Amino acid sequence: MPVFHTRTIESILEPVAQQISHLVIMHEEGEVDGKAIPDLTAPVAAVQAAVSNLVRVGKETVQTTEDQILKRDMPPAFIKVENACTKLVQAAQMLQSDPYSVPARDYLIDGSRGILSGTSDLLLTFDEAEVRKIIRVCKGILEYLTVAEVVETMEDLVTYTKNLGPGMTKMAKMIDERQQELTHQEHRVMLVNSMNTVKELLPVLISAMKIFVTTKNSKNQGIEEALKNRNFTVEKMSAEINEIIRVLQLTSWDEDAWASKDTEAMKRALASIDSKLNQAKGWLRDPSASPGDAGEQAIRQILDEAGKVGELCAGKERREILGTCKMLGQMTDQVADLRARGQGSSPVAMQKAQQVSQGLDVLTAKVENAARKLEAMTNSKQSIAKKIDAAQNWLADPNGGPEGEEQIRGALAEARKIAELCDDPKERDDILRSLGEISALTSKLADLRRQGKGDSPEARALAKQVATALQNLQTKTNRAVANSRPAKAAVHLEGKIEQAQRWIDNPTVDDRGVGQAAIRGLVAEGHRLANVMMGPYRQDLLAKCDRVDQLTAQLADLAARGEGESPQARALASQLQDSLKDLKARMQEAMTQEVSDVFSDTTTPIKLLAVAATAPPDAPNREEVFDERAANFENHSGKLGATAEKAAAVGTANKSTVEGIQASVKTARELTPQVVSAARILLRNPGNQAAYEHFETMKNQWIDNVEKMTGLVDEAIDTKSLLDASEEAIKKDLDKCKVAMANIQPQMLVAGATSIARRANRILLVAKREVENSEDPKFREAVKAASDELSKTISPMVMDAKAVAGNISDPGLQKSFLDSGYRILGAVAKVREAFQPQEPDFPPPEEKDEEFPEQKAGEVINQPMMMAARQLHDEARKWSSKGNDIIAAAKRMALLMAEMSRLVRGGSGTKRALIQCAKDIAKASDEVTRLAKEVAKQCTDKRIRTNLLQVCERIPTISTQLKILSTVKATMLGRTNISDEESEQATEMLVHNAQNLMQSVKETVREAEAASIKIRTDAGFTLRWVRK
Repeated sequence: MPVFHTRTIESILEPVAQQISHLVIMHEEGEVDGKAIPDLTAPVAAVQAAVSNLVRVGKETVQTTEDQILKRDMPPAFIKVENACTKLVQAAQMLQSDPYSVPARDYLIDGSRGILSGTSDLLLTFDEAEVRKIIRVCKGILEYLTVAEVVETMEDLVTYTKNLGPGMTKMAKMIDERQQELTHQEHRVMLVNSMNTVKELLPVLISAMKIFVTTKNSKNQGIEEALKNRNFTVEKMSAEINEIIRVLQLTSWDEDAWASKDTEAMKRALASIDSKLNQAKGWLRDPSASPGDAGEQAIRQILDEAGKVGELCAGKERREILGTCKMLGQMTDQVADLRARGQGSSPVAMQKAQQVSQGLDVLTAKVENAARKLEAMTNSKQSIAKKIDAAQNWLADPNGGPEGEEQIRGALAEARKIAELCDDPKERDDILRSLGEISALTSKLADLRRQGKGDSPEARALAKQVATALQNLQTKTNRAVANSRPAKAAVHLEGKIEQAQRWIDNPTVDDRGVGQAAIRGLVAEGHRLANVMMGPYRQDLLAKCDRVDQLTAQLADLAARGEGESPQARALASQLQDSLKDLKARMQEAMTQEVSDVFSDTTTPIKLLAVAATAPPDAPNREEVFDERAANFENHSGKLGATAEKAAAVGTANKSTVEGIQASVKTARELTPQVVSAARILLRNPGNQAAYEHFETMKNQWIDNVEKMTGLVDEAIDTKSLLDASEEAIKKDLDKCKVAMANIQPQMLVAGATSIARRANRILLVAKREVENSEDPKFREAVKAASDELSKTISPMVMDAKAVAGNISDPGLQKSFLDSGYRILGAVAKVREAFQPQEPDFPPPEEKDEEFPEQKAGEVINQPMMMAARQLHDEARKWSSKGNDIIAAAKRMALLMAEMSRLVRGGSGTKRALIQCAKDIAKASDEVTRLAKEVAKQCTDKRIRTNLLQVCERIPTISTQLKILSTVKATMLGRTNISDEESEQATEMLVHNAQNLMQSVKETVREAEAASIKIRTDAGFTLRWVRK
């Protein structure tokens, strides 16, 4: 199993794997061809100097090292390569004498693989050492955070403050440097996102603690939220640090990446069903409730959160939960319906309203039971993790104590819960099996630790045998958990529709449920959007949703039978594959509008909350009025979060923005009650300057993260669309204004002028951002001016809106208002213009690219890979390679991969034709990266160029491993005889890299043409983007 989680490792294995690559061409050039191997005293002498110094430096390290784990793990490593090279120096002797020596041309192949694996495994050792040091400093912070609560003093807090600060500073540094070194960007993300949070939390801890050694000392009505936050703030930070430690130990694709998000998302839905249960019941507990108020929604929210969880389950529970939701909701339809006749008191109108109310209880029970089963695995997985780590050290010292051996007992016991909790007897078995060997060897080495500790590597052959076996067990278990949760659909809009399509096409072929899952996700977002709208709108959306649900149900059932190519199995495919199209569009417009309103005003509620907290100890309705505000706040923060999540969902941006948005969203959810408490602290503890410094901190902290989210959501909307929606909204606001003056209600008037001013201000924000994001003189100036005009248009309307406050019926005042009004709307068209795409200007025989070869009649294909090539090719297949090198390289490697979807599985002559397929791809890999970097440079749009470059840095890394990997397979494909964990895993990794690669290429193609419209003054020319 090769490992290349870092830059150094790839840097050292790249060349090595290269030499061997050459020792193989010959070895196969003699094994199947004609004339055998030549003389290789120099080549095989090269492999020597390489691994030589390596092994050497390892030796100086092993000796001069305090680390027990390096002491034990390192040595076996050197040993590996020594034999691997002294088996090639030998193999070459017989090859120098009797070149045709067959028994010698096998000292090579099996000696060729040794050099690789041996070097990887040695290097791997240095790293784990490197990581341990970080991890140590990490646990420190964790532990020292424990201490936090045991602080009631002041000078005591001070000691803390200066003891933590540095260690924290040291951690951040170590971590920074570390990610700088990873080759898995994803891993680099989590590390930085985690370290960020932790940083920003620190101050919060401090502040709380002081606000603590203030009230708790006083003994009044404030500590109720003091020990709260202080304790909460800590439990969060120690969670991220744990996450960091977790991510650090990684050396390949995240296994259970979604493990956290899942158990945490199942927590929001529970808390959300919990916080709306009553409210939706109170509706069915009243035949006199309006078919659309809060109550009608609460039922709907509950059912949303319900399927959210349902979706995290598998088949049975998944379909049972979703099924329930369907009828429960469809039933509410019948209910609120009959209320639409006056027979809400019909015996049925209350006998279905209870039928549903009681169903809500069954459903809540079902989801809770599911949440539990999923968190049980989560805990177990975590338990196992800590235990194997505690027994890591007990294995390092030949002088352990039954305790450490009691950590290995616990590990297997926990691994036993994961087995029970399992539902595929095959996986559970493979687990329980291992426990028997591990349990043994751990006992067989325990004895020897009293019967002559065997401090001399004689026990090592066990203490290592075990540490390794434990490692294998933690992998089996991880899959069990992984394989327990269904495959997820793409996060972003585009990715879903794509996946949706695929299945639509081949409803027969295994996507692993992904296609129908993507459809479910979309419809779910459709319902989410709709359950927020009104009249026919909410019902019209819901119509097309139910419409797609019905179509997919049908198509899936046909295909299920056998009919995977029938007439309706197309007529349906068509009615559906066109149904999403209308939906995608319907939802995007839909979300743009929602964003206009929810995000209009974001600081008001927090203001009243801020105001309230300070209010005079004698203020009337004190303690009742505030509460009315804390509510009104938490409620709004929720709606913001909800909305931004829809923008993430159905908007336009990649995992780039989506993650950042979902990021701020979670946050908001955390600091919402925090703030809402620090606001209550100061209420029952006025004056107390520690109360202002704290609550101010929190609020402003929340007020930041918001604008961070406000900005991002706006970047999910297409600027042109945003401006448009903004212009209409301003127009209709001017209408509510006219109706106010017509009915004489200065409050109705003002509220519209107010909203208008907000609206126009937002426009200025979008503009400023749009301008900073550009390097193009024309644009920045055009937009700059228009936006300058707009501002002057703002205040005059506001004061004129104020004048007509009094004389709402007085003309000359409403004229001076409406006049300044249309003056805004005027300037807004002026800024809309500056965004207008540019008006086109004024300045063959054929093109014959090669088709896609797939027809191989049940030939030895590797499905997963063939897919990737196919998908990639399909994308490039849309354009012409004519005047487009990126397209060419794409199209080429597409086919250059299908040629690999053949060699991957053993064969005849492969081993060479493979080492070539990779090299060929990697050379193409190098052309895209190079051209994409250029298009990036000619781009005046900082965002795109920043995205373009983002997909580039990945290609190189990817193609490299693709080489190193292929070089390995070639080593163990020459013997198409038996199968083992080695050949199997390496083949597995190969596909994964070939997957990431075909993806990063579609991406580079997309962003490449995206940046195509933002290039100007025509320097080095462009790529000719034209569809065929």
